[PDB]
Amino acid sequence: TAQVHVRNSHILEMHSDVLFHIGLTCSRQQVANTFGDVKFFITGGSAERMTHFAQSVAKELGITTPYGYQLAPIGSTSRYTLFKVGPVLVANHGIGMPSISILLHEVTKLLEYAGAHGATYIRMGTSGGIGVEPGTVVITSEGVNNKLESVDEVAVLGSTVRRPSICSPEVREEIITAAKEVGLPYAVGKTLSCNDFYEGQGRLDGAICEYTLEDKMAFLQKLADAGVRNIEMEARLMAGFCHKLNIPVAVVCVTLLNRLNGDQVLSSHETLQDFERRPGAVLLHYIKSKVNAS
Amino acid sequence: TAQVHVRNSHILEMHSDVLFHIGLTCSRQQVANTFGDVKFFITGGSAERMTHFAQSVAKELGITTPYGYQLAPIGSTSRYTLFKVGPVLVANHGIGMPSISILLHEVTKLLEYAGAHGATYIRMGTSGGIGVEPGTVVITSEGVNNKLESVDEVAVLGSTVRRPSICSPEVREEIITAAKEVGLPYAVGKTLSCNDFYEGQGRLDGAICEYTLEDKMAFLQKLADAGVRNIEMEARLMAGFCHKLNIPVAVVCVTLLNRLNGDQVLSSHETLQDFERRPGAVLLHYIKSKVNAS
Repeated sequence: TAQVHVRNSHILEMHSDVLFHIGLTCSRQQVANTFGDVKFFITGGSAERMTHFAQSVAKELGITTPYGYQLAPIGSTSRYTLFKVGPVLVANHGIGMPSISILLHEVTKLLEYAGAHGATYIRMGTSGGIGVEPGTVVITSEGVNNKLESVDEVAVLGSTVRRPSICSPEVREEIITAAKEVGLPYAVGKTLSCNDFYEGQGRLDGAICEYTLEDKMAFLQKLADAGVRNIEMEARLMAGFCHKLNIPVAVVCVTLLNRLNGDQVLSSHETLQDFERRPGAVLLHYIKSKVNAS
Repeated sequence: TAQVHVRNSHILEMHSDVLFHIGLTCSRQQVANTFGDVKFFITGGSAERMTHFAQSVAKELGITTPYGYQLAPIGSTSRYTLFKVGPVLVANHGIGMPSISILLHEVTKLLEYAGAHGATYIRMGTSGGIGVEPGTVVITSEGVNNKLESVDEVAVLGSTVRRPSICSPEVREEIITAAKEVGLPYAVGKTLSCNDFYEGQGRLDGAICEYTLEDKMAFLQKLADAGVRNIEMEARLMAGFCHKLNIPVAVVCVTLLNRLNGDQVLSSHETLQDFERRPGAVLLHYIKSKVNAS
């Protein structure tokens, strides 16, 4: 219906394409037949997760088998580890915007060559919540920055303020997929996707602190009153790009606290451990349910 | 003589400070007795390049042993990975400025509590090389943004313009050691730190492209005329994170490319590896050339 468009012409005018960071080249693996069937991309923080989820989303549809399976397919940078289970492309992506833009840049063409039409790209990860007790899966509406507006900025030799819608109907299908289970609170809200974990995020335990709590309260509570329900680092970008690759994006991010009470956490180890496994638990069944019905 | 200064008041009024990305904490591992030695931090992107260096500095000073040493010292995230050999603290950072600031902020907490005075901090990586034959190890002067301005901008809930100079004493001592290793090009200059690998850099093979060749080399040629000799995406935050909290900064990068004449490279696979090892060979050289000199 619609296929992975890349607004790049000069790819046409190239004998051969190499994707440095994953370890992939063209005129070696055949993109059409290798990668053309994958209807869901899905990325996460650390190949300590997306490896697991590439085993779980293999468990749900039944691509599961007793042998040593789903061996990591991408390399070059040990930063990017990949798998391929069925139509699913489970791909970790490091920390923060620039890490996640490469993966998303070289996954776009990685599909375009494959010719992918139907591929949903969803970010699983973690975050901190504003106004949202621990364990709630704040799906993303837009990608705000530091001025509570739905725009990430992309210097290109110069400017480029790119929008960051998350993909309504898709979000509706994730929402309809954690309301089709009921075991965890699954609400929606805008995200402050930030570039500095310590100062950007309000926090009071970095190494360059020129504000207090009375003034981190203001911001956070201005994040809340402005639309923002969830704090992380990769997602504005991750909605600028996919909205301008004709690729439906979404972010699925357990909040690991409500920073209206603090800056470090309270529940013991076992509590964080289910929370942490809920974005995939809802992303993997959300997925099986698009593989059942397709 | 010169300790590691943390610019945070609330760090004193704190019971136990955890480091969420190193899994470290300060109420298990005695920082002083463990981490008081270190007088250099060395970093890069992948784990298989920093492990190669950490098992490399240990045979270059004469503390190596034949059993399974150099075992990873920080988990929680698999993204980051570090080993401590002698007075060296090697740690991978991954990609972007966002990742590298997370390693830097808790490290400089970890090194402050340790009472470490002397801890130079060094980066070692890859970069496209404006106006430099493939392989010249550009040693960074200043880390400028998209308008050639030696300032890095920080989000601080809406706030601070930090600078980005590399420590001039260690720069000399890292150019003063590879004409002590005279078998590899060793130039100095400025560098641009771009939050996005295609359009920030300005490359004709991504997905979201608005500019031609003619408009590509207009930008690189005017960055050359400024002092930019190479392009990677971690250094402006690395340069400024160091200057602030007092750290002596250096960025020692090989170039793979000359972007005035391409966006993809030309020489063999065996030609890049030896180029890919020109950061460490200078670094461990300049490390030992102090380790002996103390």
